[PDB]
Amino acid sequence: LYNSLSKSIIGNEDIIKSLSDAVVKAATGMKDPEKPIGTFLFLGPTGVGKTELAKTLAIELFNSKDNLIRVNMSEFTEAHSVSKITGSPPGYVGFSDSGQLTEAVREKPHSVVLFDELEKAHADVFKVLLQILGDGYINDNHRRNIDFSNTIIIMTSNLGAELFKKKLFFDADNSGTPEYKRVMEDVRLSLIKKCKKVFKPEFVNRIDKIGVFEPLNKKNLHKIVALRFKKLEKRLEEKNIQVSVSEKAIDYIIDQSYDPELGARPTLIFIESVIMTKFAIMYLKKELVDDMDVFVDYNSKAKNLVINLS
Amino acid sequence: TLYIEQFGSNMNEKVRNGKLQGIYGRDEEIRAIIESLLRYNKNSPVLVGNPGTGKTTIVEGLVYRIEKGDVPKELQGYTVISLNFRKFTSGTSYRGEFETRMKNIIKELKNKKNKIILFVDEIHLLLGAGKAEGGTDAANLLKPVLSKGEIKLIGATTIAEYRKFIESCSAFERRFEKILVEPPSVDMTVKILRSLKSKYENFYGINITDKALVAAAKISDRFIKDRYLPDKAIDLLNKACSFLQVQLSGKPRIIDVTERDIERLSYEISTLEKDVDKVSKKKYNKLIKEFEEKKEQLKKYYEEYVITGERLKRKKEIEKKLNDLKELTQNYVYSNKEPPIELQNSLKEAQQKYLELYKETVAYVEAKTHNAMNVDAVYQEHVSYIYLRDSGMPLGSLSFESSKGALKLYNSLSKSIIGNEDIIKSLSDAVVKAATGMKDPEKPIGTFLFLGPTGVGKTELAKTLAIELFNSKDNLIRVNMSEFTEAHSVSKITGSPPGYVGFSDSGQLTEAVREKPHSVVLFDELEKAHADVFKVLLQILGDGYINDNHRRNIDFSNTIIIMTSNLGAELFKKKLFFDADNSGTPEYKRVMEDVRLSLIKKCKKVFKPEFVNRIDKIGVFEPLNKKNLHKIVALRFKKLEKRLEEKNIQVSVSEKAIDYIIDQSYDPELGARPTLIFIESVIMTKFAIMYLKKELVDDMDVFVDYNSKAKNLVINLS
Amino acid sequence: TLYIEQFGSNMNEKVRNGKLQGIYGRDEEIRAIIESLLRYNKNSPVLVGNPGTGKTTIVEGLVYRIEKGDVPKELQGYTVISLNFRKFTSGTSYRGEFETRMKNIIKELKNKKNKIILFVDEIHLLLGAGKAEGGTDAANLLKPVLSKGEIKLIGATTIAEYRKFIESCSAFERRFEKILVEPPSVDMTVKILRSLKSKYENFYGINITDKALVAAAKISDRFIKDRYLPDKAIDLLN
Amino acid sequence: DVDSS
Ligand SMILES: Nc1ncnc2c1ncn2[C@@H]1O[C@H](COP(=O)(O)OP(=O)(O)OP(O)(O)=S)[C@@H](O)[C@H]1O
Ligand SMILES: Nc1ncnc2c1ncn2[C@@H]1O[C@H](COP(=O)(O)OP(=O)(O)OP(O)(O)=S)[C@@H](O)[C@H]1O
Ligand SMILES: Nc1ncnc2c1ncn2[C@@H]1O[C@H](COP(=O)(O)OP(=O)(O)OP(O)(O)=S)[C@@H](O)[C@H]1O
Ligand SMILES: Nc1ncnc2c1ncn2[C@@H]1O[C@H](COP(=O)(O)OP(=O)(O)OP(O)(O)=S)[C@@H](O)[C@H]1O
Repeated sequence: LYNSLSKSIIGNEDIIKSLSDAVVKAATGMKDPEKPIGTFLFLGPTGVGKTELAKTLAIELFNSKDNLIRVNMSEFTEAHSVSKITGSPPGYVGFSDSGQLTEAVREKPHSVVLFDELEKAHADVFKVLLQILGDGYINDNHRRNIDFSNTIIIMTSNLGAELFKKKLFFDADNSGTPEYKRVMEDVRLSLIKKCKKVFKPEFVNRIDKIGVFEPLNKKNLHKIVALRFKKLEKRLEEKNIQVSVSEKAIDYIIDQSYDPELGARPTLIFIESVIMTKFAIMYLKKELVDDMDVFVDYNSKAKNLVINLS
Repeated sequence: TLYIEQFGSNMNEKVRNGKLQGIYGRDEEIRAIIESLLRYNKNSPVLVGNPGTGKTTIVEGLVYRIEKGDVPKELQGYTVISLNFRKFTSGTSYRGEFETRMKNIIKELKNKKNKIILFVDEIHLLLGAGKAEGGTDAANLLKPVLSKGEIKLIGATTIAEYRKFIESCSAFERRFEKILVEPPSVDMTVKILRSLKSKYENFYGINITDKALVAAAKISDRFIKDRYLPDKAIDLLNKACSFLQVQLSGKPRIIDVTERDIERLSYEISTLEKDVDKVSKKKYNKLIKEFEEKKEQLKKYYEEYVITGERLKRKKEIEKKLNDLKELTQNYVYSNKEPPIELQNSLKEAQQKYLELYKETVAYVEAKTHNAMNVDAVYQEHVSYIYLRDSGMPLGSLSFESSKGALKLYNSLSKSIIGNEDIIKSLSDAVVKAATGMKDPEKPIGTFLFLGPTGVGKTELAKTLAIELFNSKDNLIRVNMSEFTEAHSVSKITGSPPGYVGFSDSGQLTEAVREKPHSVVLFDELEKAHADVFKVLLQILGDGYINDNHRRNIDFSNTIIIMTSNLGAELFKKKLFFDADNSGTPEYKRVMEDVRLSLIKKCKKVFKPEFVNRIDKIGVFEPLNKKNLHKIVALRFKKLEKRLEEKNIQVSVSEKAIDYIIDQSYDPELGARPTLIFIESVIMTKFAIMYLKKELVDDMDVFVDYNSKAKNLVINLS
Repeated sequence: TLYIEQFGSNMNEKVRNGKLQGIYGRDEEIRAIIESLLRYNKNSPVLVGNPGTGKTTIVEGLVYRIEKGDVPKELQGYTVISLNFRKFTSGTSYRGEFETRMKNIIKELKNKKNKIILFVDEIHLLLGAGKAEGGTDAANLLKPVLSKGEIKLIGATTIAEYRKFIESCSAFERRFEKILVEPPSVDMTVKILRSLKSKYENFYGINITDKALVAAAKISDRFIKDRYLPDKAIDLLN
Repeated sequence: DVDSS
């Protein structure tokens, strides 16, 4: 797992060293009997890969995208949104199913449970979540016991990002030295102290490992763009259009649209809105055979060019 | 012979007759049943799974392995019988009769010499059967004897039926073993469709390209969420093969539509001409021109039916002769020679002639998109046609003219929308991602944000878009974001959670998207909305997977997300933008880009920074110049004719008369509204009062022209 | 002569009698049913759509095309039966009568020598029929058959009834095929109303000016939002 | 200036 995740995502190897090691307890079977395997709480700036760690666990631990249970925490901002989890109590509408979450966990008892945007919720959903992280013992409408054992629980939230020591570590950290790295420990401790004041300090007791994502470096983001072009034939596999890209053209994509505060979502849009759209408008007019060898290359004359072969 | 054999049906005989021939391998699922049947205690598995995943096809596949002998010999020779309730419950009329029906069934199943393993279709129906006023349930009779091992049983229920009906009687559960039928994991479903090709090629007679087989998997599975995988992937080929039989045994679809329409338009000529000459002269002369030109389109259509008819038969001629002489001439390869002269003379043309006829078809499919005439081959364009029809895109826009209208979008948008040309290229390119099929899955197309001062036409780009991309006003799913000032109004989006009023309906925004998955969604004013509403949409911009009251996934793929919002009313300068916009300078280019960089910074404060990166293109509309507003006023008079079609009063205006309308009410601080107030409250009045008093006959053309002397407008009436 | 004619009313006799005479059919709509009426497995389209938007009109337009012959040569001669839920409740004397009532129907549906095709008015219903204390779910009696093509069937319900009842089962839903009926996009409704003059002129003795027809549509379009469109333009003319 | 011309 530690080699598979590093090929799939270019994240912090510290979080992966903790995440993959918790999975080792599942295969050995030496683990907490009534506590879930590897509770986590991911933090960092927007745009960095807090969810796709939890998304590739559906791809590697289970090889099934539907086995991920993406619970969108953002729809729980109303205080009475507790009743989607445990279901409606008896005498009301919707008592037949156990709930929107608990019927899903009973259907697939081995899943990475994903809580995207944990911050964007009322404090009442936090109250039920204390049961799930401490025990498997959440109860249903009919008081069916559930086992959240054998289920990794990964929640992510956006807190920080104003506390996260802005431009000093975004704009100036284009290289990772021990001089820059001493800041991250000082920010990580203030993130945990911020987690006490909003996330009700007993949550920190259940969470096994509070990972914190660093913002993407230019050397870090250079590998991520190479992964997107490897995924770019996956939408073109039905069309059989191979798209290889030289490294210097990848450097032109980064240097034109690097935004370290935004987690390099502008780099991903710059692919989808410029080089993908030119791949898209060239397919409309009759310049693309269904089999075309495509090699993007930067000619060092302030112009990208797309080399085509049949 | 046996007493249960007339009840239901014998599944084993249908495998012998070939009705149930063949199954694809789900061998880990199949062997789990055989081991449960060989257990000491209960011998009753239940196939729990999703409704579409082929739970019965395991058992339909299990009987094929019994009679052909692919079982261990301890299970060799058993016969399998189904039990429908149409035959099972017919004897429940008299009071002590159904128990005698149950008694003889147990007496045959307990026999070891009678080698029968029983199958029922849905066990949750069997619980409520035979409940007479003096009699027990059929399930409660089976409970003491299903614990005993001699009664072999196989059954299948769906998960929602198993949690509601079996779990209500927990003692009935423990007699049964779960074996989870799983969804078939799309990369395996491609191998399922390739296994089934020869069965469809015999029933339909239609060649199926492997291009369509992958398109029957990836387009069916990832784009539709209910009706789990093989009930989607097999279904489109079930519709692809049915679609081409009607175009072969009958006429092709274009000729079928046009022949019906010309018979109807000729009926309308009989309606208008008999009436008195009036306002209907204009529509009658419109329909006569429509009647002839559509009739002349037939003459090239029949030509296309004959030419592709010649292309189809000429390909069919070589498939009869040389395709069979290629294959059957495989005999005596060893020594009586397989490669001498004349054996290859015909093999040489089999690559030349057949592939040239192949490329004439493929070029004809990309030209005539979904309605290719005389084509025996299924294609991706046929599979997408069925997907686009059942998903609900309206019949005359943007996909039925595939890969041809996406180029013409930017030209068409300008007439509807003159100004602000840079943003319109991004709206055009987003559809270019849609029309080609090249886009990110689970990412919504075109998450645009439209900032600007009032009246620069921010929602106009969106009102005209549904008229342009879809030719339907109803596809513009507008939601009034200005309604969401309250924090507690969030539940209008996703709906009320269970245990509250209105759970039976879903969210008011999301219930329309299930009805119209191909739609251009609005959000009218994110400027005036509470921050908790932004928490919920945050989901819709990064993923399409917003959830409902019932946690049904919603497809916000193929949904353009236009979000107009203001973030102005200060910060867009009263003297460096509004008043100075007429003087065309490159000094525009350090002031517009300057004020834009604060607006994205403003989105970090009022909105969240998670909106700053997920929004694709933050367009900022330029305040209106004279030259653009000269044509925006000219548009209104084009729209004024549409309001006057019922009265047949054509309206026209000179360009000098437009300028006086501009010079009286030009305020860039508003822009384009007080000009229309000057049109609709001043010029429109004498279009109105000259009708009440009889200065306007119903057939009068009007040409407004500025006098440029007497200083007053003149109204030219003919 | 059919047993099913006793309970389901026969749509095919109305076009021969002239109860319906000429239908402004929706050409791209009706042929989707014919393509669903030939199928290896499903053979059961349903007309999901709106309360006032012509659901019966498509199937009355289908029988007008079958009885005259415009359909492909496979589907020629097929009989269409509109079921009457007033006549399904006539059974169930004490117990087991409805199973005699059900088995006699399905046996004629299995015969290809019988040309019969069911048309349910609303599959909103069929879930409550035959459910007594010992009842066994009339809709679930159809479940072992509908996977195979033994029953040709047409349905027509609204979207709200499709969501509140048909999706509640989730296994009864998968056999049916949604064929989305759309509101007819005003320009066609003028072509609808002009095809409806000759019946309305003779029924009233009253001439209808064509200027009133576009006035009957356009006033009905925007100025009344609910009660979807073909209910409005037909009634405000009528 | 109403002109019928
Ligand atoms: N360390 C990383 N390794 C690999 N891909 C990454 C990494 N960081 C970011 N990405 C990519 O950037 C995007 C990150 O998506 P996510 O940030 O996980 O979505 P998200 O976590 O909900 O974002 P936020 O922070 O909550 S707004 C995806 O396209 C990833 O592939
Ligand atoms: N592996 C497969 N091989 C062949 N046909 C399959 C396979 N999986 C599914 N099908 C087809 O898809 C349908 C699956 O049937 P089922 O899911 O069993 O529905 P069912 O038979 O009505 O039982 P229910 O409705 O699920 S309780 C049938 O029409 C099969 O022909
Ligand atoms: N570029 C344009 N093309 C066509 N019509 C336009 C344009 N700009 C403005 N208009 C017209 O001016 C009005 C613009 O309406 P809108 O501004 O879109 O309403 P709105 O977008 O909610 O306005 P704001 O900016 O939010 S206060 C309509 O009457 C349009 O016809
Ligand atoms: N295209 C058309 N051609 C002829 N008549 C039509 C057409 N559209 C609508 N009508 C008439 O308008 C009425 C509309 O019928 P429907 O909308 O099908 O209502 P219904 O038949 O009661 O089914 P519901 O209530 O919508 S589930 C019919 O009685 C038709 O006579």
